Amino acid sequence: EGMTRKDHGDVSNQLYAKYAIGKDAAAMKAVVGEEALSIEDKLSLEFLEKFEKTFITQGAYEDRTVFESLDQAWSLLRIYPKEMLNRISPKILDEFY
Amino acid sequence: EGMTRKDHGDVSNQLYAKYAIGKDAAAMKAVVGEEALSIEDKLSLEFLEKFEKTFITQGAYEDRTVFESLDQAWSLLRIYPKEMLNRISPKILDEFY
Amino acid sequence: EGMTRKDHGDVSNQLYAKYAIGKDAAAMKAVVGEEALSIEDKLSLEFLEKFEKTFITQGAYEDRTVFESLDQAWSLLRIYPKEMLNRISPKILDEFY
Amino acid sequence: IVAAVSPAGGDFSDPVTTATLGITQVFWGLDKKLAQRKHFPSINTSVSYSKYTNVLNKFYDSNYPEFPVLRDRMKEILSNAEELEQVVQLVGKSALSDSDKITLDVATLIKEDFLQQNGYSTYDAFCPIWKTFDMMRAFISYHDEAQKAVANGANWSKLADSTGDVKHAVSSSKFFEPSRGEKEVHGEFEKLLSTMQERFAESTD
Amino acid sequence: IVAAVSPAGGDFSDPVTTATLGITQVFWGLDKKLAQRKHFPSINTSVSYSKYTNVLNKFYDSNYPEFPVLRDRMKEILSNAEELEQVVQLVGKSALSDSDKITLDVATLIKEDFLQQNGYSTYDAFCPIWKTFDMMRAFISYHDEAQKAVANGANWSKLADSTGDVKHAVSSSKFFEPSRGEKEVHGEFEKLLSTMQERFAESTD
Amino acid sequence: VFPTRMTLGLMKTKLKGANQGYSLLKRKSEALTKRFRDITKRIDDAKQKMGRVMQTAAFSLAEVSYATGENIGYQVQESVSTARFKVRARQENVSGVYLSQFESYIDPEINDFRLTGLGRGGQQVQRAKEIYSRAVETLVELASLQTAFIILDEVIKVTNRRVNAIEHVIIPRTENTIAYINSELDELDREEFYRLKKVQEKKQNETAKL
Amino acid sequence: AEKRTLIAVIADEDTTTGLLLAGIGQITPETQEKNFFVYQEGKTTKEEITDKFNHFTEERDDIAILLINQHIAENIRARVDSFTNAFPAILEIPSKDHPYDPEKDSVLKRVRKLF
Repeated sequence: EGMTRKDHGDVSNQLYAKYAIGKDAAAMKAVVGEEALSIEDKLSLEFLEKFEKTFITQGAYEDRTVFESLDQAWSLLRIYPKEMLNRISPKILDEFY
Repeated sequence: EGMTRKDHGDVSNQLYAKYAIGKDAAAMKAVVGEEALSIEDKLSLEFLEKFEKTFITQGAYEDRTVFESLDQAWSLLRIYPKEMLNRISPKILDEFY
Repeated sequence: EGMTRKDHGDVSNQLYAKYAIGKDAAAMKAVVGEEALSIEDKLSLEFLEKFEKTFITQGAYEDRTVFESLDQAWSLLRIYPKEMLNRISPKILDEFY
Repeated sequence: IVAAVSPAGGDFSDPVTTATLGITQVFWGLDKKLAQRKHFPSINTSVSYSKYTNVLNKFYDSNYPEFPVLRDRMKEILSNAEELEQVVQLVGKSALSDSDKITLDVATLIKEDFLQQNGYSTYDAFCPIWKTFDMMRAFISYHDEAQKAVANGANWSKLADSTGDVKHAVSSSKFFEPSRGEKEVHGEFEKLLSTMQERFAESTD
Repeated sequence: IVAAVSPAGGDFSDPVTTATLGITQVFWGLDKKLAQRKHFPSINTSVSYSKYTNVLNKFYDSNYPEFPVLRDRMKEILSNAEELEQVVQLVGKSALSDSDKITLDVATLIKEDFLQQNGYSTYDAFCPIWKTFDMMRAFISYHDEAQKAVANGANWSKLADSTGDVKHAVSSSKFFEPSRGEKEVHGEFEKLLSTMQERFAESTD
Repeated sequence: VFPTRMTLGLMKTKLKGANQGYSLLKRKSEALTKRFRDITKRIDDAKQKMGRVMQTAAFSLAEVSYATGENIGYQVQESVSTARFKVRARQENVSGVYLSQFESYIDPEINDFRLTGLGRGGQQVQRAKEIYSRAVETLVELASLQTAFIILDEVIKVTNRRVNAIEHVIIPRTENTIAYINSELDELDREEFYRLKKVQEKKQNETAKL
Repeated sequence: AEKRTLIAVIADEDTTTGLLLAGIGQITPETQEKNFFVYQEGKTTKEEITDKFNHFTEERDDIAILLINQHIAENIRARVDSFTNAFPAILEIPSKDHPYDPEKDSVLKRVRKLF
């Protein structure tokens, strides 16, 4: 507290769980198909493709801090509902959605 | 012929072949399931489970003789058919099943 | 030219890919089963068995010319359509196809 | 010269086994699965080969029956049964026909009765070439008649259960002494071939 | 400095390739399975690196080249084509989206036009930068037009039948020289830009 | 028979691909069984409701046929030469495999069969035919899911057997062969270094004199 | 695609008369053979039901779903249990004057084992 973000620990675990669920949904999406894919595999698959080109994507001459990375991860995590988000506190999740 | 039974070698070789045949039938029956299980694999797995749970089970101080183990091994090996048993003599098979 | 055929080296590129595809379809057919093979796996599996038992089948004292080996090798390649071979030119392939 | 070798660390990639097997022209394999069932020695068609059997097939076919055709038919049956055992073990028994079951059961019975050469007496270890040729010809004619009988419409369990003592009688011929018949030729194989030929017509209809 | 590495031990664990891989700045791949299939010179999209692309992108911005933008999408489609082919061959062909089939179809024509060389093309003496950069624009525009047409509502057979002569002309465009029409650009690249809108509009409608 | 130097690299990717395919086959088998349980329960409830509706329609048709006082099945079978109510085979598959669907269709030109006009039995035969077709449409629409249930039940055993056989037989061969090849390579490297140290020991004592 | 529009019926004269009156089956004029078989109570044998089920199961491709009663399916439980293909599908329904039984379903026996 005082040298880092408060929701950076829960945001990294939620982004890691959304990345693993996006990798499992992307791997199961090829076998299941496009017309038979689940909503969780498509929602996690869109968050994996959007998070792979947004969070990991950076500039060679641009400097991004952890506060801008947490705000950029909050925009990728904002597509999921509030009921499907349980790796953070309710005050930090309601304040930063 | 004075310290052990004369048919102990045929029952030991037939039980040794039936143990590996029951282990291979149990390993193939575990992967295959019950949709393509052979008829001999059920008797081989039943004789392997009854022989492994009857002949293999023994106390740390309970004494046991080879004559009672051969008589119980003949009754446990008697569940197989006569056409399957081909590793023993016909006089020993006709004398005891 | 003058001591061999022009398409002999071109047919070996498609024959090598068909031989590798026949081994991959043969290993995938035995490993995974007959419910996971594609349409090219059956023609590659038949072309691998026909090419493995037709081109390499010969005696120990009968001479085999290059024209007879190319004519007998060109007949084993005709198992699929003209839209599945890409290791040869269409001008030289259409003249000897 | 017959020299056996063994590994020094638990593998078969030693220089003594590779150097001894490379210079020699005859190879006698050893299977842990067939050796686990009390089979000394376990020799298969995939781990064994010999080029002198073709030259020995002329004198063996002149002074004895045609063992060279039964050797190639037994090696071709064991080569199909070896892939059929892994194919039936991997995918299952619901992906093969009834023709492969007679080849796998005949290869298992011929591999079990032919692999075991130790026995419990002096009759299960000394077998002549005529007894093995008649025993291999009886199982080859029984498998060939069972394949043609099953090809015309029949079940594998109905044919194997319909055989009964005909299959165990050929497997129980090794327990008898080798002095039966004339000098080495046992007459039970001629009646077993006629009983298999008579049972082949009943198995088809 | 162009020095080819050879095998001196394992496939990648050799000391010459391991010590030479650190000091080098550009690395190219090599398919071991595709090399034996008569598909040389082959490369691997997963095993590759280059440090002069950033400095070469500055002079390429002054030269107006579009080689790296199509090379990144071709490397992504070639990377996804191996995972789609391995997942399709391992899991089995029972269901799949049109994006993986269009990516494998574009990777087949891109691997046939770019992978096949040294005996599979008529013109291999000179390769201009405008022909190589403009050649990937037809495949990237066909894959992006097929993915945009399938994303906006369309069938796979309607788009594949809607392409028609454009797929055979784009695959057979490598045999033609770049000396037709202009001195650095062929007429097939200019006609493919006008025919791509009619094929994409006819495939979607 | 495998290579001793640099042989674990292909076995690691083959074991990872076999583990990924076994995990995907396990997930597809779990989803196939999860859909197969609800398909079995819905097939049982639809079989019970189709049996009750078929019992009511058979009771009404048996009451109309017994009340008619004549063989209505001979006249209906003789006058029946076309299929008025047909079905359309369509592929509606939301799953790892393909499923079979059926849609009921009625032809507009196909009118009622000429079996009426015998006095009181004609109206009861026409109403029993209309109620029999109205019950038969819901009976076929309720019984249409049996091909998809049999297809999923047929595919679930092959998926579970393939996932169990591949997952059971996949890991130990390359898992033992990689450690055996690595142990043979380490023993060969230690045997090379142990022979190199004795050669360097004479060069150290020979170079120490200079 | 669609390649079948007819439905086979193997039941009593009341259910077969109602199903034939509804228009599920008909008689093809190419061979003069009907697409359904009436089951007489005590008049027909099991060889005609097994021959009609074998001729309608594999000898015809225009049958979408094969209908069979629980009472008539009990005498053909060997051939009905041996057939597990979905083309055509076998749907065991309750017969007239008979209750629902779980032992007369061939799909329930295979679905019960390894469920």
